[PDB]
Amino acid sequence: QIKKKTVRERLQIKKTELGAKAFKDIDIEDLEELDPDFIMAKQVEQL
Amino acid sequence: GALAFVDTSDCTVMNIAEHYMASDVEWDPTGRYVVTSVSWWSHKVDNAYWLWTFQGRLLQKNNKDRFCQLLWRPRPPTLLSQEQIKQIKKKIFEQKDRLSQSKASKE
Repeated sequence: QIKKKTVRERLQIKKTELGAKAFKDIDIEDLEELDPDFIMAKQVEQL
Repeated sequence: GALAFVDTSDCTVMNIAEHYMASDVEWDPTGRYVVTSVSWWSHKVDNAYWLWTFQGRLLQKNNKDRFCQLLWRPRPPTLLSQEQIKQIKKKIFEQKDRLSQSKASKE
């Protein structure tokens, strides 16, 4: 009951939510790797 | 000095080039350089010349004392046509220019 009370006051669900948020942030960063390549590609195809 | 590049389709704020000495910003008549440079009698000696390229690559490194400006000496009326821009509206044919530069940069 005390462990359930401590988890409820703090909020496995929070760790999964933090992992999902980290995965979403990582997915945005990988798209930035494509885009910074593409913005460099935009420089290259222009020049 | 706080620089930023505003690109098109889509509109973004993507980059910041750092300039501590620069006072004025003007671009080239080709489309090749937009330069942010320094003036002697309007601010202190912090001097640099840092022009802004689009890709984040460095466009200038120079410090020559009491410099006031650097801007494009202009070119003629071009009298261009839409057919030459249509060929640039086609890596596909623009493959040779990087490889010829690679032979010139060999040691």
